[PDB]
Amino acid sequence: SQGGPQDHVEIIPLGGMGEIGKNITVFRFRDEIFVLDGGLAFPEEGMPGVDLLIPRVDYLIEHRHKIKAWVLTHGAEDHIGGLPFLLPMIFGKESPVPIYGARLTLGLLRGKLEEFGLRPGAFNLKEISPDDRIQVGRYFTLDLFRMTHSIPDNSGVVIRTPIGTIVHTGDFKLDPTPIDGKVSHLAKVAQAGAEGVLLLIADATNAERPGYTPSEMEIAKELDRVIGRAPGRVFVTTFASHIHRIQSVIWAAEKYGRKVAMEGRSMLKFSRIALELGYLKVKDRLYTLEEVKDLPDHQVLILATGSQGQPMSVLHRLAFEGHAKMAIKPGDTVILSSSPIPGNEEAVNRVINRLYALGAYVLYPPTYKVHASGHASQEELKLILNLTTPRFFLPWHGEVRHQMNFKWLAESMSRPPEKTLIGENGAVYRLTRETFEKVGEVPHGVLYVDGLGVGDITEEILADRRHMAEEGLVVITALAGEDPVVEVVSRGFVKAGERLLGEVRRMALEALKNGVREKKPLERIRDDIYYPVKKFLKKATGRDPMILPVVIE
Amino acid sequence: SQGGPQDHVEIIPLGGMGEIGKNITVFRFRDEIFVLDGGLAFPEEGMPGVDLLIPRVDYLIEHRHKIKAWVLTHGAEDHIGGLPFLLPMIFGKESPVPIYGARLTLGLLRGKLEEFGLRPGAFNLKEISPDDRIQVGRYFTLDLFRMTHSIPDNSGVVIRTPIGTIVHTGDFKLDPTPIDGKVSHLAKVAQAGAEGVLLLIADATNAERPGYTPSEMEIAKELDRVIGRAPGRVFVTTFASHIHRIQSVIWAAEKYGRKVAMEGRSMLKFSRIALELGYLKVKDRLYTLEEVKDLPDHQVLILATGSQGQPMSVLHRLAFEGHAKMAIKPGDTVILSSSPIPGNEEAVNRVINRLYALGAYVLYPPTYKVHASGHASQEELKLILNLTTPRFFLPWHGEVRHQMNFKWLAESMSRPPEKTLIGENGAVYRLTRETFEKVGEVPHGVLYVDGLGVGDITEEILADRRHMAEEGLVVITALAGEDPVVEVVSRGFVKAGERLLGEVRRMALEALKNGVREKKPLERIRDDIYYPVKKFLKKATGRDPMILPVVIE
RNA sequence: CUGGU
RNA sequence: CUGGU
Ligand SMILES: [Zn+2]
Ligand SMILES: [Zn+2]
Repeated sequence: SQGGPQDHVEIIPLGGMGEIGKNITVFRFRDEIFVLDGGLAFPEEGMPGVDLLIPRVDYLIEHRHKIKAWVLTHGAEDHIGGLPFLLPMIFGKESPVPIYGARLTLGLLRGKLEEFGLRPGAFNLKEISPDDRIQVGRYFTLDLFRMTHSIPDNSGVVIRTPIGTIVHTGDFKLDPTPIDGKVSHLAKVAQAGAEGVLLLIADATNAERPGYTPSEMEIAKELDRVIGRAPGRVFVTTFASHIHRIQSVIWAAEKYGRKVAMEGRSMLKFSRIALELGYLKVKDRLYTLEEVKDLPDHQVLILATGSQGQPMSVLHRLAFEGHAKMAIKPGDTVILSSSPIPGNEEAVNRVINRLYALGAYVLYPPTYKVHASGHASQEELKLILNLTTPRFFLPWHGEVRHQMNFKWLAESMSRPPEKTLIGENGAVYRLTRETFEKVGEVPHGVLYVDGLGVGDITEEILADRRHMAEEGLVVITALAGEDPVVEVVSRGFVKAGERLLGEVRRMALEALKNGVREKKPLERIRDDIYYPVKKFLKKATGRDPMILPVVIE
Repeated sequence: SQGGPQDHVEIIPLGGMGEIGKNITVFRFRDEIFVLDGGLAFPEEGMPGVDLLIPRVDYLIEHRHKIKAWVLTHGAEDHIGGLPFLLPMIFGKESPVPIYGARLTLGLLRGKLEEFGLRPGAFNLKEISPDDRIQVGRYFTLDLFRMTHSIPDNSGVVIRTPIGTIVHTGDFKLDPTPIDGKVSHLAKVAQAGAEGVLLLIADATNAERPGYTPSEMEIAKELDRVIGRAPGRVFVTTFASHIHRIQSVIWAAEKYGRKVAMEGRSMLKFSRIALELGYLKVKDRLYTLEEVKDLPDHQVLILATGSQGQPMSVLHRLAFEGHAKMAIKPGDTVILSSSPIPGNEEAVNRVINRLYALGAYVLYPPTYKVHASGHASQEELKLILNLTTPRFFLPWHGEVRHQMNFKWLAESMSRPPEKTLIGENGAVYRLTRETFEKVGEVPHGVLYVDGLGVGDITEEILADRRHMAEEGLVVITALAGEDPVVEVVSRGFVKAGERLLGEVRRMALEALKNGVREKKPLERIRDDIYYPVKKFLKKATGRDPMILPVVIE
């Protein structure tokens, strides 16, 4: 370690900037690298078929030997979910590199790795306290600090480098009454700010939300209020990783003499591990859907998936498609212990409307305080800003709107930062004792994943999938022979253009006759058919349908 | 007119039930019919290409001679927009049937009819007061009453029939301080309730919202607050039909010495008519975008479209695509004087993020009280329920969720209705002095409209457009000749299935060879190729792509 | 409770 | 801040 003008820390976010999911940040000093989380993202913007989204680790594959350790802040999908895809890409089916995480974080990763044909023993999973102090290589001293969020065992991290202090808040809220009674530890954060914070990296999710984010204890009381009032069966949907919320529901069920049943693999995965490691206390046991069937209504509570109106989720199956023993009977109580994520609003709305139609009482925010964001609002963020007083600021875990507002929030403070930068995935930020700026970019992006594997859906597949939905398809079949025949057919094409299909046959027949006379190859006849039919349809319908000219000898 | 068991009123909603748009209700007694509004609906659920949605008037086409009059409550698109398509379908390019509406309502319809190749003189447009009393045939006495909403000249209607009173609230809110100072007239409503209300049909939009909906005067003050604070140019987007909101913006511009410019044809249409009929007061004049260009920033205010993040709107062009003289310059103020409609949330979010990135200050609710719903909340609805005390209730202008809540709201009242029914488009409700029930259904649905005309996009076009986006396309070309050749190509198909394309060629070649040997017609060879390739791909990829087997001799 | 280079 | 008959 040393200092001066040549010494600097390089921060490279490969995901989680200008967005909410697939968090992965790269920290570099000299010839050493440390990675902060290996996240996953979810779709629904205009992407069909795609199940998951994983960041492009091209920088990590290239520098695979400089990686000294992988540090994980929490066990939620947008922080660990990407790893059983990123790990074999960077190291292969085994690695001695240390993977640091808390009991629940590594407990969840063990299950994730094991289900993908891997062995947890093949990778170096090193358990640490959420408040642990760890050394990474020769240049990084990582001081982890407990922070209240949606999942237990969630941490922030004070990154001590040879040029200055970097405070990373992680995903947080300043919940005074958490469900497990394990409060946010601000000592290290307050000690770091007193030493002096060179750079603060903070959760920007709710930088536009005024006030304070409600406690999980407040939500637990309102869930106990609504469950106790319910007449028959109770159906509760939440995000799968929300162990604390799952606890609040079980507490209520147990308080009213109800037996908890679980449906939906995502939520069954998180709970199995959580219960095993003492993160979920259940006075009785989690019953099967088969066992609960015979029980009377007022003694039944089913915890399930589908809080975002997902097509194959349990709540969707209950509303639309159908389920084995789970049918929405008139009089049922359905609590959506979540909020619609921007883009999944209509999917939640459709399911809610379908549920209501079946005789069920559908409970949800803002009408009933059944959900709180796991992220800090303005008052909690201002507290952190004042506790740290950083020289430089880098808002994270939010979109451009959320980042700009945290920038303004930091500028309205007594001692604002010297400069604030809006973080982008793939950017390379150079950090010295007195400077903080973008210096370049590294290969970045996303990889589309489905049940058939990683990269089974590409950018092209999706790009032309848009073309087909937006404008339609025109398939022209041309026979490059002695007797030429052109047959043109369509699917999802406007009736105005459908009327013009007869002219398309004649349009291509002309181009086919010229292709044979000149004895042009089939690859040149295609382009003699494509382009004129493209300009004809745009000038007659305004549309740009996907024109597929098939040329056979 | 008469009474007893055989006398009854038939209510047939052709649109506006179980939804928010395309309002059209049919009222029948004996051999006479009266229509309440001729609405239009907007898409964005999973419908590409589609511009507008118009109800299926198959009942009105069949009974075109029983129609005594067409009554219009307001000039908003979801109440009048459908008419320059429904009118030629029911009557033809001319009709002597009376079309009743207020000055603004008919003023807007005149413009709408005229732009579609019609003449306003060809139809019988009869101007009435928003508080007028009108006779329709021999059985209907229609008592219109002014109600505060988003557009001026908006009415409710007390429908007096030979069997009882039907109170229709229309689209409303109980705004104490409207922008034009033309308050809601509750006298007729209170008089009807004292006589006794047989059926109430009421606006259910905000039946889940507690309290009272804020006044347009409250929004005007907050818009004046934000415009006065703005440093440079001001960009304001609202819904086009919101004349009162457009007035509140002009008032603020004029208060700070700014000149108003207008871009976006939808908003240019409503304002031209409104200004002409004295519904919009502008101290100076609405300037062109060309004239305002040279003016300094703090003296520029541009009123535009794109409050729902619409692809070809002015605000979208400013953010994404591009505009002639309108570029988002860093320092600009952008006020989204609206709310995201469920389903258009991500479109608004994308535009907001794109705007922020360009250096603009983006203002919107809930952070700034720049928008109020034009619909009554719980307190206003309870007031109406108590003012009317109906024997029977029919919630309207809302989805199943909104309808169920109004049903509960009406059941928590001191004197609840005898029965409440959840209104569905195409249903036929029989109403007698002591009964109210569903008796049958009539041909109903929607028609997809675009710039190329009505029905240019069908249900099939959209249905197979989904197939193409969801799973992809497999085009198999088979040559039913002496020398058979099978060429299989794909677009938007999964790489797992793309790998299996070679086997598809062999799969169809087998079926082609059997088709020739048996001398089967080309229409039977297609099905010999289609079905086996369909079952093969589902058992190897799980996907159901659109298989297009093209057979040529 | 929506648009139309 | 999301799923997996
Ligand atoms: Zn997170
Ligand atoms: Zn309306």
